[PDB]
Amino acid sequence: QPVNDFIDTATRHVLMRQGVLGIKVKIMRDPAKSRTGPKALPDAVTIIEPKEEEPILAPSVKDY
Amino acid sequence: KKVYTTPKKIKHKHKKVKLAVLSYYKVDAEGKVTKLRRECSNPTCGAGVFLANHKDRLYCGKCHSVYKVNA
RNA sequence: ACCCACUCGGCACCUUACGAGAAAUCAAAGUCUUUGGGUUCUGGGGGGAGUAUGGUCGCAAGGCUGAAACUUAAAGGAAUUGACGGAAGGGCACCACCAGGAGUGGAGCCUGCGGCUUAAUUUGACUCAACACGGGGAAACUCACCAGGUCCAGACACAAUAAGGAUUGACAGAUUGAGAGCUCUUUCUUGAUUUUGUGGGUGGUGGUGCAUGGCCGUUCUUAGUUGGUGGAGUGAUUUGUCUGCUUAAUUGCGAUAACGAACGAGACCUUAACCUACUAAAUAGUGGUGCUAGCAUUUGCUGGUUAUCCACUUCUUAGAGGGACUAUCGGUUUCAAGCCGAUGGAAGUUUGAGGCAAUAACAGGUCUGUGAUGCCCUUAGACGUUCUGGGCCGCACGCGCGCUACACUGACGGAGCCAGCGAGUCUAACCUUGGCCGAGAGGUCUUGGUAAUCUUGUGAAACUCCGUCGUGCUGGGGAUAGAGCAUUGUAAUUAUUGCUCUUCAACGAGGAAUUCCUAGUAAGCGCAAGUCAUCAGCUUGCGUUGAUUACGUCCCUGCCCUUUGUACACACC
Ligand SMILES: [Mg+2]
Ligand SMILES: [Mg+2]
Ligand SMILES: [Mg+2]
Ligand SMILES: [Mg+2]
Ligand SMILES: [Mg+2]
Ligand SMILES: [Mg+2]
Ligand SMILES: [Mg+2]
Ligand SMILES: [Mg+2]
Ligand SMILES: [Mg+2]
Ligand SMILES: [Mg+2]
Ligand SMILES: [Mg+2]
Ligand SMILES: [Mg+2]
Ligand SMILES: [Mg+2]
Ligand SMILES: [Mg+2]
Ligand SMILES: [Mg+2]
Ligand SMILES: [Mg+2]
Ligand SMILES: [Mg+2]
Ligand SMILES: [Mg+2]
Ligand SMILES: [Mg+2]
Ligand SMILES: [Mg+2]
Ligand SMILES: [Mg+2]
Ligand SMILES: [Mg+2]
Ligand SMILES: [Mg+2]
Ligand SMILES: [Mg+2]
Ligand SMILES: [Mg+2]
Ligand SMILES: [Mg+2]
Ligand SMILES: [Mg+2]
Ligand SMILES: [Zn+2]
Repeated sequence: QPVNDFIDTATRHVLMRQGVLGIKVKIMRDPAKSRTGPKALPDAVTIIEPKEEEPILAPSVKDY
Repeated sequence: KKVYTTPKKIKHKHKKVKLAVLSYYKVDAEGKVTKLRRECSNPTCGAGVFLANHKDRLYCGKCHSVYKVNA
C-alpha cells in the first residue's frame, strides 16, 4: 500500500529521428511531511527515550 | 503478395465537352434579342437557366436533375 | 626388543612468515633499485617451425646441430566475477511423487490446431511458457481473404490550362448486382471552390516484434539485491551474505572478523469470519398497537393492512472502534528460534483468499488495441476507402480444451421448496412484475424501476418426498434426419436461436498413456456478469449439496543451492 501513498510514477514516449524512447520517472516523497495521511512507513517503530531517574530519598510528604 | 492481372480495358473519366456555347440567343437587326431554348419555372432557378433539347425531353440542368417539363 | 633426552646425516609432513612473488604459492622461489660469494646452461612477442638448408650419427626409424622470406596485434600467465556441464553433496512443490479422489485418453457432438480442399477458405502463436488463446461466440458490419463496382477524403508549394469557361453535377436511355451520370448517347448546368504536371504530403489490420516505446508472459508455487564502519587482497574482489538448526521466506536462532542497516520477504492494503458495546435507518427489519380474515374458541393459532400510530437496532445496511499476539498450560528441541498436543476462543494451516511486489534475464508475445513508432513497401487499373456478394463454418483424416452419456446412489411423472455474486431506459426503447390469448415457443394490453425503493425473496439446480418403469442397448442414451410453428435482424439458404411431432445412431466404464487436487477444498449442481440485435457446449465470479485420502518423502519429474571444471564472457543457440 505505501506505494499508492508515497511514490509518484510516470511514463512518456519521446519520439526521435531513429525510433522512440521510454522515459520512466519515480519520485518518493518524504513521508514525514505527509500532511494528509500516514506520517511514516508502516515499517516505522520509534521508541520514546526514557529519562534518567534520581530516585531514593526516604519517603516524606508535601502539604497544600 | 501477388501483383497484377487484368483482362485489359481500363476506365476513363469525363470531359465536360468543349463548346463556346451561349450563342443560343438570337438578336435581330438592331437589336431586339429573342431567346432560344425555353427557361425554367422552378423558383430555385430564376428563369436564367435553360432547358436542354432531347426527345420528349426538355430538361432543367441547374435543377441538378429535378423535374420534367415536356413541350 | 622397547622407552626417554640429545646429536649428526636422510625421505617428508605441519604451523607461521621477518621475507619473496603478477599471483597460485615459496624455508627457498628468502637474505634484489639498501641491486655483486663461486660457477654452468638456456630465453628475448606470436606464427612461420624444430620447417628449409649444410654438416654429422644411425641398418632403419630417426637423433644432434638448425636458419630466412613472409605473415601478425596479440598469443600467453596467475587470480576474480559470472555463465554453462552428459561431476559431486544438499534441498524445495500435488503445474513432483506417496495415500487417494474426480477424471481426460475410448464414443457422439461442441470448439480451437494441423492437414487437405478452395476464387478465397484473412492472420498471429507450436514444450511447461502455442492449440474455449489474440477477451477470436465472424450471417451484413466486424474483415485483414476472394469475385467485382464507386469515391479522394491526392494538405500545402511552383508550374500549366483557363473567364470566349479551370472545373462541377444530372433527368431518361444504354449500361449495371444495383433507383452508381461507373461509363456512353444527348445538352443543360456549375464558376475559379477544381483539373493536368512535378515536388511534397497523406492514409494503410502492407512488411519488419530480429529496428523500437509501451504492455504482457516466463524465470518466479522463487528468495534474492545493496551500501556504511571494520577485517583480507597490489588489484578485479572478498568478508558481512556462514557448518548447523529453523521458516512459506537472506524467516530467524545460532556459529562468527565482523558490527550494525536498507531494497525485496514481512509489514501494508482488499475481501470473507466475530461484537445484544457506539452512532442510525418508511429505499433494511423486529416486537406492541389499532383496522381486519380463517380455524378454534378459555386466553390461543395463522395470515392481510409502504405509514393508522408508539417503541426498539437482535437479525440487514456501513461509519467509528474493539479483537489475536500462534494467548494459557504442557510436551519436544543445542531447553535457542521453533515445532507438536491440550484448554479457551469468532477465529490459532502467513487466520482463509486475494492485491502489491526488489535487482536482473528472453532477440518470449503484441507494429492486428492505439492519431504510440523508426525504416521498407504502396498510394488512383490503390495495399487508401467504400458499396454489392462469397469466405473465415469449407471435409478421406492426425492433435488439443470441453459438453453429454453408458443408467436402478437411475430415468421419468407428480409434489416439496432453498442461494449468493451481478445488471438494468435520455434525449430512449434497458431490466420487466401483473391481466388476458396460445399446447409450446411466443403474442397482446398495461405497469414499477436511472434502482437496498421495481424486475427480485431473482420460489436457480443438484436435492427432498409419493408414484411409474424393472434390467432388457430399456421408459438409459439423444447423434443424425424429415415435416410444421414462432423470435432477432435490412437479410437466416450453407439450416442464428427458441417450440412440437416423428426419426432413436455411437456409447455396456474406456489400451499405451496423461491432467487436477488437501476443507467448506475435491467433485456434483445451477446462477449472474463479459461477449450480445440474435447465438455459450467459453470465460470471470457466485452460492447451493458436500466426501474419500496425505499432514509424509526425494522414487519419478521440475527447479533452486553449494561444491567443482572450463580454453566459454555475443557466455554451450
Ligand atoms: Mg498416487
Ligand atoms: Mg484413471
Ligand atoms: Mg458453437
Ligand atoms: Mg512473424
Ligand atoms: Mg463486405
Ligand atoms: Mg501529386
Ligand atoms: Mg512523387
Ligand atoms: Mg496504423
Ligand atoms: Mg521480443
Ligand atoms: Mg517488447
Ligand atoms: Mg501448493
Ligand atoms: Mg586496504
Ligand atoms: Mg554467498
Ligand atoms: Mg447490529
Ligand atoms: Mg476447541
Ligand atoms: Mg523471436
Ligand atoms: Mg502494440
Ligand atoms: Mg475462425
Ligand atoms: Mg487451455
Ligand atoms: Mg425428479
Ligand atoms: Mg394455437
Ligand atoms: Mg415510468
Ligand atoms: Mg432407448
Ligand atoms: Mg431420454
Ligand atoms: Mg448472456
Ligand atoms: Mg472466447
Ligand atoms: Mg572459477
Ligand atoms: Zn430548374
